[PDB]
Amino acid sequence: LTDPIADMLTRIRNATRVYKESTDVPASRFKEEILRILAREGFIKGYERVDVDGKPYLRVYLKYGPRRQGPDPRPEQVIHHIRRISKPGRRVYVGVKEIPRVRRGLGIAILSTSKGVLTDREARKLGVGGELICEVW
Amino acid sequence: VKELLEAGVHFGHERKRWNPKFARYIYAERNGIHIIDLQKTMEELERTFRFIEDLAMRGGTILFVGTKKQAQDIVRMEAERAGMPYVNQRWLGGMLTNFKTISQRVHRLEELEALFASPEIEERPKKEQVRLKHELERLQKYLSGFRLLKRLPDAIFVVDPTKEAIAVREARKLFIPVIALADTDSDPDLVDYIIPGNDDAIRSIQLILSRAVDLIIQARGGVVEPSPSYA
Amino acid sequence: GRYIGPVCRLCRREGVKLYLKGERCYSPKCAMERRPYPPGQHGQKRARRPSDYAVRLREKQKLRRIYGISERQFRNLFEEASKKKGVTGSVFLGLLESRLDNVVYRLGFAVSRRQARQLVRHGHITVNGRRVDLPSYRVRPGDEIAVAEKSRNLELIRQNLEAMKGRKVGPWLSLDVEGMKGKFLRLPDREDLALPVNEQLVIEFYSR
Amino acid sequence: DFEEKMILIRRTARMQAGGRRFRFGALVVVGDRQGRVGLGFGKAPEVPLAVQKAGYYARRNMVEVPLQNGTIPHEIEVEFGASKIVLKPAAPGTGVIAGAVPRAILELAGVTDILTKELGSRNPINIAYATMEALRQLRTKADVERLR
RNA sequence: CUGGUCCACCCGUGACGCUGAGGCGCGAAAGCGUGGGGAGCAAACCGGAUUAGAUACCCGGGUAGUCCACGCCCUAAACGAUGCGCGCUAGGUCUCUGGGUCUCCUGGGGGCCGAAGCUAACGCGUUAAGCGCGCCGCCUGGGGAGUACGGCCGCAAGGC
RNA sequence: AGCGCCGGCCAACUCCGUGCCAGCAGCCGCGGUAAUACGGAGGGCGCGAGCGUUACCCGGAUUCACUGGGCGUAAAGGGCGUGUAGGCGGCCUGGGGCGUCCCAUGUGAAAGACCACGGCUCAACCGUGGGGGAGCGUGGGAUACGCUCAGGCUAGACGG
Ligand code: SF4
Ligand SMILES: [Mg+2]
Ligand SMILES: [Mg+2]
Ligand SMILES: [Mg+2]
Ligand SMILES: [Mg+2]
Ligand SMILES: [Mg+2]
Ligand SMILES: [Mg+2]
Ligand SMILES: [Mg+2]
Ligand SMILES: [Mg+2]
Ligand SMILES: [Mg+2]
Ligand SMILES: [Mg+2]
Ligand SMILES: [Mg+2]
Ligand SMILES: [Mg+2]
Ligand SMILES: [Mg+2]
Ligand SMILES: [Mg+2]
Ligand SMILES: [Mg+2]
Ligand SMILES: [Mg+2]
Ligand SMILES: [Mg+2]
Ligand SMILES: [Mg+2]
Ligand SMILES: [Mg+2]
Ligand SMILES: [Mg+2]
Ligand SMILES: [Mg+2]
Ligand SMILES: [Mg+2]
Ligand SMILES: [Mg+2]
Ligand SMILES: [Mg+2]
Ligand SMILES: [Mg+2]
Ligand SMILES: [Mg+2]
Ligand SMILES: [Mg+2]
Ligand SMILES: [Mg+2]
Ligand SMILES: [Mg+2]
Ligand SMILES: [Mg+2]
Ligand SMILES: [Mg+2]
Ligand SMILES: [Mg+2]
Ligand SMILES: [Mg+2]
Ligand SMILES: [Mg+2]
Ligand SMILES: [Mg+2]
Ligand SMILES: [Mg+2]
Ligand SMILES: [Mg+2]
Ligand SMILES: [Mg+2]
Ligand SMILES: [Mg+2]
Ligand SMILES: [Mg+2]
Ligand SMILES: [Mg+2]
Ligand SMILES: [Mg+2]
Ligand SMILES: [Mg+2]
Ligand SMILES: [Mg+2]
Ligand SMILES: [Mg+2]
Ligand SMILES: [Mg+2]
Ligand SMILES: [Mg+2]
Ligand SMILES: [Mg+2]
Ligand SMILES: [Mg+2]
Ligand SMILES: [Mg+2]
Ligand SMILES: [Mg+2]
Ligand SMILES: [Mg+2]
Ligand SMILES: [Mg+2]
Ligand SMILES: [Mg+2]
Ligand SMILES: [Mg+2]
Ligand SMILES: [Mg+2]
Ligand SMILES: [Mg+2]
Ligand SMILES: [Mg+2]
Ligand SMILES: [Mg+2]
Ligand SMILES: [Mg+2]
Ligand SMILES: [Mg+2]
Ligand SMILES: [Mg+2]
Ligand SMILES: [Mg+2]
Ligand SMILES: [Mg+2]
Ligand SMILES: [Mg+2]
Ligand SMILES: [Mg+2]
Ligand SMILES: [Mg+2]
Ligand SMILES: [Mg+2]
Ligand SMILES: [Mg+2]
Ligand SMILES: [Mg+2]
Ligand SMILES: [Mg+2]
Ligand SMILES: [Mg+2]
Ligand SMILES: [Mg+2]
Ligand SMILES: [Mg+2]
Ligand SMILES: [Mg+2]
Ligand SMILES: [Mg+2]
Ligand SMILES: [Mg+2]
Ligand SMILES: [Mg+2]
Ligand SMILES: [Mg+2]
Ligand SMILES: [Mg+2]
Ligand SMILES: [Mg+2]
Ligand SMILES: [Mg+2]
Ligand SMILES: [Mg+2]
Ligand SMILES: [Mg+2]
Ligand SMILES: [Mg+2]
Repeated sequence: LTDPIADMLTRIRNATRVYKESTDVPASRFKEEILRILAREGFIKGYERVDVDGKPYLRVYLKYGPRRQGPDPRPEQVIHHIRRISKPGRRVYVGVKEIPRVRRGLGIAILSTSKGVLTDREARKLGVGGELICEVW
Repeated sequence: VKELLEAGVHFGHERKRWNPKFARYIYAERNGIHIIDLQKTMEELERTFRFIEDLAMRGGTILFVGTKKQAQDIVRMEAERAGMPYVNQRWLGGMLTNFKTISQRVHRLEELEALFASPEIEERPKKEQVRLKHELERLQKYLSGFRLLKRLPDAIFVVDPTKEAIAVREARKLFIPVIALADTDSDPDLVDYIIPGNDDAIRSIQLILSRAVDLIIQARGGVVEPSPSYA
Repeated sequence: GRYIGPVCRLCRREGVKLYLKGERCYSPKCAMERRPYPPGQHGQKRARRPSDYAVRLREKQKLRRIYGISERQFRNLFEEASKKKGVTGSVFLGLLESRLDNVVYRLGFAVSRRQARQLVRHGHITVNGRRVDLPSYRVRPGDEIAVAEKSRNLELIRQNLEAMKGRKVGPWLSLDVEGMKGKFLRLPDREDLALPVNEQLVIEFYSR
Repeated sequence: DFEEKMILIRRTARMQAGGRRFRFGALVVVGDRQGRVGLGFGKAPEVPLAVQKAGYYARRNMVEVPLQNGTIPHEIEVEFGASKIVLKPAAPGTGVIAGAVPRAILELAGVTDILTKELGSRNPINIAYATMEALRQLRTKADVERLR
């Protein structure tokens, strides 16, 4: 397991595409700060530090839209799209002036700065840049 | 009307030919057979019926769909009771999506009423009185419940959504709600108002269709009680 | 230089009246009144559906032929508008309407933009007192387009200013008749000129 | 009512003994230039029939596109099979920068200012299809907050 | 004599890991060298048919070879035409092999059908061709051509 | 006032001549006695002191794909291991602050590019004034992530 951050984004994405109420990821302080933002932006209902077989996990409670009417009842997602940006094979860093705007504004870019994990909107306010972790909408 | 003595009537069946989406309506497996959470049946049934009465009280029609030989005769019993359409024989592809055209077929049945009524030329060669009476009886076999339907229904009541997946496919294609009685071999997400329960024992089908009709007739003014039920 | 050949064939091709002569343009002897179909052997044959490229080309040629201006100068004015600020469509027509020969026409000094050009070119016009014989001169807000004093006793400019004594002009213009001089107030809107031209199609033509 | 525009009329053939026997296909988009657009593909043994049949499905398959000042809210990229379509919001003085196929769909839906690009297979059918699904997934700041 | 591998216990070490340009080893058959062996079979070869002809298919013969030891050769439809590792995403059914408490449950293999999803389609689908991360190899229109030149390897054939 | 073009792409059609000839041709393709495709003519389209042609560069070409591609059957997984360098790497804590982020400051010539004004009657051309940037030197600041150093842990891996 070479990229826990991309493994968590993928655990969520695989979980949301089958409409799970939750899914557990192996826990870490950097992961919680990333989920901390998904809640504070409504992409998730939130998480809780659970344990499985004696090992510290993060149970992430997923969130979807209203049921739909037609041949496809399955409801619209709330996290339509979440993908890794900076990777172990290619670190990606932006200064404050080059922070991108995910989806014209309707989306969030998650950064790690020396003022902590922040959205692109948060980061522009505090005027810092950092490692472009991922993007969500 | 939501009786709790349905436990004496079905509590579900069907071993492991299940559909994993139906796991949310299961309690355990007794003989290695899947058995249904009757409370989950209760809760849904209440929400299900809350839809049904609302539709009767506004003069909305409900097309009853059952073809499996178990529910086949009793969907005729209870839907003739409620004076509402049924389909008990072969379901005909396009009975919703191609309604105007299958409805061109009941018009023909209608004219064979006003023809074989009498006496409009029985001076047609005996091949014809033999032939049309065959067509008539044939049309009668399949359209006896559908002719009552003169326009796209506002809901359909299916007794097996797996068996009647075609009808579910048409009604969903037309944004028509689908109430149904499903057991473990069916896909819940495809039905709008669920009745999670055995759909093979006439026991279960009678206790659900009749009590469904009891809500229909009562919400149309003037109630009535016991209706047919073979032992 | 500019196109100098038969000018009614343009209108007949464009399917609309372009007022490229002034006087005869309002008579029953106007070509579009008698033969409102394209010139040549096949004008009276049934038109087939034009390609999208034809449509956009036709609109562009309609707009360009109106001013009697070259495709070169046309395209250069357009490119300026494309690099200019805001909406290219408005600015294009605005910079078009700011040509000296065009303003001289709008002021009724001349009955046609051709006439205006020969007026400017022959130096019979001044700008803020300063004589200018350049048809492509860009007029600016606040200017003043007068008849040359050494030309005021000219039959053609006389009859034309006669016919303008109380004729309106564009809101963006004024004209002191009898004094033979007007003012360019502001660069016009598309609203101020209902040219039979959808200009967006001209944008789309040059975006290919 | 709804404005229509033929996008594609092609003739396909099928073989039998005695030779080939044809059939026609009509790609028609309909819309009001106000936020409503539909696309339908019609096949019939003669051109006018197929054209008319295509207008029919176009009304039976519509999409409301959240126009905002004549552009789309957010940039979107959709793949339909091997065809890919890109749409990007654009300011007032822009125009509709698009190939013939996607231009017709955006124009009739009221889009006046958008940047686009076709990538992958440029099959007009699959490109027309990919443009509809792109419009169909456009979202407003409203729906974003509604979902969260 | 000896390698890999799985299971139960959860006892020891404490990230000691994944991949892997080069390198090194292994590498079906045919072929080569030295020696042995040679029943059956059988390139080449000879003869009989077949056929318009029949340098073939079929028939009767028949030498290398096929077999053994040691040394070379290093190719292939060397295929799942699918690099390795990890994590994640319905199930149903057959089967091999372990451990339970033996109803069944649970590991590791091997098949089939299929959820979601993927795909140009065919199809794939917890043995992914799905969703992701790491690293390596490779493609960039058909022919000319896996040819020529160079270099490296081989006894040669010929290989890279 | 001329030059190109008028089968499709691509805007612009008819008559005669020719009859797989003469010829056209950027691609697809035209010509075998009713050719909108050859040659002329009338007409038409496009530009205009120019119009076409040839050559070359970037574009269209996400057709070397960082942005922005692929490899079962389309071109594409190395025949298979083993392993060197290299690339990449688990949970918690602290030190350092190399990457990374922020602030200040020096540098970033003039011309050109861009915005505004103005000077040649306009423009080209030219003058005056305006705003930056990356990158690098310097000082100061941040520590989440990556790195490094130290100490722990057992979920990877290895061993009993
Ligand atoms: S007379 Fe008619 S056709 Fe001729 S130039 Fe004037 S408007 Fe055009
Ligand atoms: Mg990237
Ligand atoms: Mg059943
Ligand atoms: Mg006018
Ligand atoms: Mg148009
Ligand atoms: Mg602009
Ligand atoms: Mg004089
Ligand atoms: Mg006009
Ligand atoms: Mg361009
Ligand atoms: Mg919407
Ligand atoms: Mg495609
Ligand atoms: Mg694709
Ligand atoms: Mg916008
Ligand atoms: Mg393609
Ligand atoms: Mg093509
Ligand atoms: Mg232990
Ligand atoms: Mg220890
Ligand atoms: Mg290895
Ligand atoms: Mg190697
Ligand atoms: Mg070998
Ligand atoms: Mg051998
Ligand atoms: Mg051999
Ligand atoms: Mg030999
Ligand atoms: Mg030999
Ligand atoms: Mg030998
Ligand atoms: Mg020898
Ligand atoms: Mg020997
Ligand atoms: Mg022998
Ligand atoms: Mg022989
Ligand atoms: Mg012979
Ligand atoms: Mg012979
Ligand atoms: Mg022989
Ligand atoms: Mg033989
Ligand atoms: Mg023999
Ligand atoms: Mg030999
Ligand atoms: Mg030998
Ligand atoms: Mg090899
Ligand atoms: Mg094989
Ligand atoms: Mg294998
Ligand atoms: Mg191969
Ligand atoms: Mg191949
Ligand atoms: Mg490899
Ligand atoms: Mg791969
Ligand atoms: Mg077992
Ligand atoms: Mg056992
Ligand atoms: Mg298995
Ligand atoms: Mg399968
Ligand atoms: Mg499917
Ligand atoms: Mg893929
Ligand atoms: Mg399975
Ligand atoms: Mg599972
Ligand atoms: Mg396996
Ligand atoms: Mg594939
Ligand atoms: Mg080649
Ligand atoms: Mg070779
Ligand atoms: Mg070879
Ligand atoms: Mg050689
Ligand atoms: Mg030309
Ligand atoms: Mg022809
Ligand atoms: Mg052209
Ligand atoms: Mg044309
Ligand atoms: Mg000749
Ligand atoms: Mg001829
Ligand atoms: Mg030609
Ligand atoms: Mg010709
Ligand atoms: Mg010139
Ligand atoms: Mg030249
Ligand atoms: Mg090029
Ligand atoms: Mg390129
Ligand atoms: Mg790439
Ligand atoms: Mg490719
Ligand atoms: Mg392989
Ligand atoms: Mg090879
Ligand atoms: Mg390292
Ligand atoms: Mg780390
Ligand atoms: Mg540290
Ligand atoms: Mg530290
Ligand atoms: Mg540092
Ligand atoms: Mg600087
Ligand atoms: Mg400079
Ligand atoms: Mg000046
Ligand atoms: Mg800049
Ligand atoms: Mg510094
Ligand atoms: Mg340590
Ligand atoms: Mg372990
Ligand atoms: Mg072990």
